[PDB]
Amino acid sequence: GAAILPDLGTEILIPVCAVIGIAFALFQWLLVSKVKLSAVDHNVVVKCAEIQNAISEGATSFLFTEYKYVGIFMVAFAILIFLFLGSVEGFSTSPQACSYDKTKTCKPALATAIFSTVSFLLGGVTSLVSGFLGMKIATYANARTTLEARKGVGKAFITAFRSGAVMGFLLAANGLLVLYIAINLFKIYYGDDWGGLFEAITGYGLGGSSMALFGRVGGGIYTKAADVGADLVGKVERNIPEDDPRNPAVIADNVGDNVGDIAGMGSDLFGSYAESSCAALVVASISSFGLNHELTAMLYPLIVSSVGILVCLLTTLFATDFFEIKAVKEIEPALKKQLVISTVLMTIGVAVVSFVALPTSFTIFNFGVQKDVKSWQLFLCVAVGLWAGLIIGFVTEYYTSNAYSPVQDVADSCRTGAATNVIFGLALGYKSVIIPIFAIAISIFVSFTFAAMYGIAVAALGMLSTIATGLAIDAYGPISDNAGGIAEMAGMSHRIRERTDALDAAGNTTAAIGKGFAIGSAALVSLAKFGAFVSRASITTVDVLTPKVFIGLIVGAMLPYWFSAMTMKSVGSAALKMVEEVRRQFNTIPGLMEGTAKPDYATCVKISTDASIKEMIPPGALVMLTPLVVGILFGVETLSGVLAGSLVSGVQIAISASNTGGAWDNAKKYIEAGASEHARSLGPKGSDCHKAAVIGDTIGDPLKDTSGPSLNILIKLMAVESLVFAPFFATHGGLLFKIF
Amino acid sequence: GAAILPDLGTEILIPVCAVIGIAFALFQWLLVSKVKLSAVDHNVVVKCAEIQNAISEGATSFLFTEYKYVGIFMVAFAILIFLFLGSVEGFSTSPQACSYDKTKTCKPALATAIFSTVSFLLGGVTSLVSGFLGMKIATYANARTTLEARKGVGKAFITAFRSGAVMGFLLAANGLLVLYIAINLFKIYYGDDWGGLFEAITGYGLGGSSMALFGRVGGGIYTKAADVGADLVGKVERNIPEDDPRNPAVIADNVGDNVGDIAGMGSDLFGSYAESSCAALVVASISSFGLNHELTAMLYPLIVSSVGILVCLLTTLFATDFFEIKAVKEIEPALKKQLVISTVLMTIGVAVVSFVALPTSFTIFNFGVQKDVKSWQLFLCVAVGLWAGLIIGFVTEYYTSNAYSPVQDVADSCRTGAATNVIFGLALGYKSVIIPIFAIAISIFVSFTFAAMYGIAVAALGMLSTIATGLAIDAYGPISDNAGGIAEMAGMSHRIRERTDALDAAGNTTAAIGKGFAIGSAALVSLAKFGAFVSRASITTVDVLTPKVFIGLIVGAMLPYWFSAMTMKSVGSAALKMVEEVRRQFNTIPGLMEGTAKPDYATCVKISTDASIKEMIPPGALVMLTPLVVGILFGVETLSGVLAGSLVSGVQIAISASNTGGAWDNAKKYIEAGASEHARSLGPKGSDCHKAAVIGDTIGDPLKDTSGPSLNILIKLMAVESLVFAPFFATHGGLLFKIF
Ligand SMILES: [K+]
Ligand SMILES: [K+]
Ligand SMILES: [Mg+2]
Ligand SMILES: [Mg+2]
Ligand SMILES: [Mg+2]
Ligand SMILES: [Mg+2]
Ligand SMILES: [Mg+2]
Ligand SMILES: [Mg+2]
Ligand SMILES: [Mg+2]
Ligand SMILES: [Mg+2]
Ligand SMILES: [Mg+2]
Ligand SMILES: [Mg+2]
Repeated sequence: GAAILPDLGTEILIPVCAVIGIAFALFQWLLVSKVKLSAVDHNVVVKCAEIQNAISEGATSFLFTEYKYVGIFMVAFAILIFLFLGSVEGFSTSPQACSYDKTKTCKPALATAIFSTVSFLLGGVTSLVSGFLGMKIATYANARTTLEARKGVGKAFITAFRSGAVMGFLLAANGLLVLYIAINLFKIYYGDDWGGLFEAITGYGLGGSSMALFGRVGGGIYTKAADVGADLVGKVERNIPEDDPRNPAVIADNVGDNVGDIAGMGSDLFGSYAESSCAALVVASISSFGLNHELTAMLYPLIVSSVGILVCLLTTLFATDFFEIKAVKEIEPALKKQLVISTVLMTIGVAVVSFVALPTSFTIFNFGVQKDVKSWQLFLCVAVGLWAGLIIGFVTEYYTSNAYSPVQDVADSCRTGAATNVIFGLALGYKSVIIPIFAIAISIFVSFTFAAMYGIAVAALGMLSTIATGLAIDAYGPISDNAGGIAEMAGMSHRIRERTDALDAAGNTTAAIGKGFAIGSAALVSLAKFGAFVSRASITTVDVLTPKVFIGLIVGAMLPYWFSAMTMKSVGSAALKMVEEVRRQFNTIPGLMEGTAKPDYATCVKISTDASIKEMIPPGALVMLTPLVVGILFGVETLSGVLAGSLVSGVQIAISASNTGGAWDNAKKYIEAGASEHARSLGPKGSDCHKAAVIGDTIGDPLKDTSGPSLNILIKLMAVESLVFAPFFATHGGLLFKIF
Repeated sequence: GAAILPDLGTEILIPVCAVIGIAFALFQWLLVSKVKLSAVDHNVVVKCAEIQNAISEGATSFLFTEYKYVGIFMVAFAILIFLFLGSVEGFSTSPQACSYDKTKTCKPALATAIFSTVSFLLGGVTSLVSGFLGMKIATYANARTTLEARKGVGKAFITAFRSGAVMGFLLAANGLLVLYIAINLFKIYYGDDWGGLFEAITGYGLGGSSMALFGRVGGGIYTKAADVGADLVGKVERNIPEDDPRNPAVIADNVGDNVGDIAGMGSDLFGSYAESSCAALVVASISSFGLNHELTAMLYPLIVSSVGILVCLLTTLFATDFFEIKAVKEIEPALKKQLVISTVLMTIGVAVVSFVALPTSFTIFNFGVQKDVKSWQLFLCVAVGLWAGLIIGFVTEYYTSNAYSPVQDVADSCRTGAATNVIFGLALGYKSVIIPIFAIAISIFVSFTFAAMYGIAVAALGMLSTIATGLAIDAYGPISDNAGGIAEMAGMSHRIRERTDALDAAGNTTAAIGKGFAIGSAALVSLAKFGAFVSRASITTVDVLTPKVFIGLIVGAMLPYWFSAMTMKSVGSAALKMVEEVRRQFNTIPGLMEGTAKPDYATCVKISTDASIKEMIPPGALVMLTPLVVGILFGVETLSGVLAGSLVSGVQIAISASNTGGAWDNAKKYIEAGASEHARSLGPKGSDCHKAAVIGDTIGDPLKDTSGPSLNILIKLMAVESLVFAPFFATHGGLLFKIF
């Protein structure tokens, strides 16, 4: 029945660990505030602050524009949720029997329609705040990482990493806390109807991933229109340094790192956290924990997260205080040791939590039957997910870091042109999918066998128990991107840019690694949500060999490709506008190409703003309308196949897009760095080889930064949407099969 | 119930229609031999036949080397079949209970292990023969297409199309006649055990696709290494023309067209035909047709194929006689009309066949249950697949022909370089999969609903009911591509090359449509085989939400990407060697660029021959070993997942690769033609736009001619293989689930 750790204990521990998380985050922002600068060498400090202000102004300006739209959609959609969910029992206010225990009476479905809408609003608002806070810290840390670079890599590393850790700890504690609050608040109303309490809390992950979808796509098109434009004309055509202040797209480019790579990624990861936690919660609510009203075991996923924070705080110190970087070859293994330490520390942490938060025996809902599960079996569920991440990390690294042969052979293929560079890169990413799929598959088999959907939901959360650390090394990247962006823009020494370029390359690998973690955990959470949807829809069997299910499967597998076609073409078209505008300024503003005259940055901000804001609508629509269109016309059996098909298919293309993109970026950085005979013999910057790498890198730009990373939101989003609307689809769905 | 057509009337009709087709082929070959030439204006006539022979020698050279390896593998594999299938019943020689009716007695399992092996070898040999024959007629008419180009486009077209029709009718009429002989020879032994007759006959399909796998990959690696290397040093670096006899890779390049695009393509479609016929047969054999021993209706697939030949013969006469081409703008429509005509006649053809060769009611095996099916519903099954092919073709043409916006917009994007070209192309291909997947899915729903697995199989055959026309227009492409390369190597007038390039661009679109049909029917056949596998393996339900099935599903979905990574990196590495070699000759043989000295052609053929033969092995291994590894270690449930996932996932990347690839080619052709204001504004040849387009085209080379077209084989092979080994798997597989 009960576990060692009493209910009230859990009620204290959880928000305590959140608060500690926010305290840590603020203490770090404080230490970062020690690096001083203003716009009132002395000049080089002033030039940094004026550039940093351009970016900060530019990124706050876009997010307000984007969130204004997204926020309107969020309201429209909350109405739908209410209407559709309320329409099931014809908006009755009368209680009915608990579908999980006919002897008992539950709160009316109308209530759950209402609280669903509230938890959705919470989830979406929290997702937006995650993006916004992430940008605010990144637009603050960027130039301070520039100034500290004067003292060498190791000092710049610290302000970039301390800052990344600001975002990670803020995001993780805030999401943990909101969920915690929402639960207790709702419980005031639901009392003993824990089934309906947690059914309403599922809106939270729906809100999270909904807003994230637009955040990622909008911020993604914005930033990559800029990037591909600046780089092509600036580097391939006009033969000037990357991020040169003469280049009119340079401000949009660096703003982009903050509205895409940081704000978009911030929200994306919030959704991953929200859904996984919520998937664990719903399965539990109709399992022995929820049925016996055992709060501690019921909140087991929240306790794992609480301990994850503490664990991640301790891990952070190893990079923050117990180790100084002195050479550039030490930067990555620092970042990589962050992963290894937290994984190892969390394993202990999780065994402890498994030991004191669970009863040694209990039951997990398994498609209508209470399965007998043991607490050590549950430990292995979260542990197999946790370690699957680390594996994915190691392998992604091997495939995206220019310290290894795969990428160096990609760089080396530039010797015969761009075409070979592109062929090697594509082949690289395809190859990269293999071990992660295997890690995902193993992870699924173990956790599925032990505790059905709950095991899988808990595996996903295992993969994100170290989410604070994971976020820091991820947010470290774009900060190091801006930092060398400001260095070049402020005409600082070549020795500064050399350091930032080592940081930036390190952030390239961790960018792909975090992408791997998002794909992996999104496959786990999707599979949990899918299987939960099936029960909720009163489906008896998802049988691949029925006509309804199979058409669902093959069409669902096509969706990720449809989505990719849209996002790619969007960037490809906006980048074409950027290139024309950049050329126009170079060819018609006298004095520009010789640094005597100033470029018009605002036009490039205006081109990327107009395209991202407009073009984030159709792919947002495909993802959000699909569950609804399919659920209503074809019904829940066809929807089942669609959920399965987009998972097994989306995952393949997300992984290879992100890795191919990463491999091209770092292949380029390798040539740029000339830190070996081989690398030098490919250089120098401007050579035919370097220009092949730049082409490859720019094709990879929208792959790894718009399509690739958003595809994991597609997969995990369609599953919560389906699970949430399942009562409506079960009852009013499959019209086409009814009219005929 | 029996049909209006008597069994004897069917035993006659089939080989008669075969022989007609074989006659019509022999006729067309002779008519083409009217064009006279030999290696003994007229100065140019002897330079052509000098080149043709260099091509024919080297093509025949490679196929022998390739087939040596393939035949060995074939003999080895035929043993595994005997051994595995033999060990089901412990190698007993006594009869046993029928697998589809315990109340009845069948022929011994060991007898079927033998006939399975005999049919496999039949299929393997008929497959290699299909590739080799196609190579002959191709390497025979290529120079004859060059020479006839001196008298307008419309008269070079004819010899090309006739010669294509030679290969079409030979391959269709022969694969049918070998199957018909095998069925009748086998019937002698099996007597009333029709169930075991057609169970053994399925090895035919396994034979074809097995040997087509290696032909495509090996013949596709060979050809593209050459293609990419030649084009890059030639057109991008040294600014010399495409197919310039100074370029030492032009021979391997033009040999490659016959060795890959012709030989590898003929085996591919044979395997498609064979599997579709067989799948129709194995289901029918345990349905009322085979149970009641009704030979005519039993042989319904072979009857449709027969009428198909006649229809195609009629249809072929339209483009080869009573309709002539004047404008180069008439070529594509002439080919496109071939499809429309044959589809329309064939719809009348199948109506007739359905009317006189079926009973009006019968039963179709439907997972252990005889399902009531009406003749007119079977009519719709083959019809839907027939029309879905036509739909697939038209959509393919829209995204691949430079007569429409998608490809024209892709050419446009060259104005901003190779990077935007590639981004636009990738996005086009992705975009291009939507409608074809909808077509396939609609076929699957309609056919599955009417007649279960039988319908699906009969739909696949419906999509290949006009295989001779389809093969005719498809084989026409590589004949034309060769024809222009001989013109350029003979040094003939540029009046000529603009005619051949018209042919060649038409052939380019055609090749993509061929690719669509192949994938479309592969998807359908794979589903039928998959469904037949499930019954044979005694699986009650393929339930998605079970661990064994899901890991099967996600890992299976990863497979076509693994395969891709191999085939891509292979071409990429061989192309890198090619470029270095061409560079070496140009930089070390004096007078070579000047046209005084002669290049070492034999070295380029040697780089290709080495790469392909060595590198076809692993992708082959992956496809053949997967059913065995999963079937043996994991069991039929998991192998069910792998079959579902690889179909569903593989089809997407198959379609998008072939289309992206075809699009980049035709965009480059658009610019090299200069037949419009827009076109001319991107030229001339040599420009930065033309060069960016060539970058795109050579990246697309391996996507559309190595990976893409082969991926469709991966799907239909793994399915039929699994079906053949089903009894062995069901009995002796699933080991890791038995040890633990
Ligand atoms: K990065
Ligand atoms: K062709
Ligand atoms: Mg860039
Ligand atoms: Mg950037
Ligand atoms: Mg950057
Ligand atoms: Mg970067
Ligand atoms: Mg970039
Ligand atoms: Mg070529
Ligand atoms: Mg060719
Ligand atoms: Mg050619
Ligand atoms: Mg061609
Ligand atoms: Mg080519």
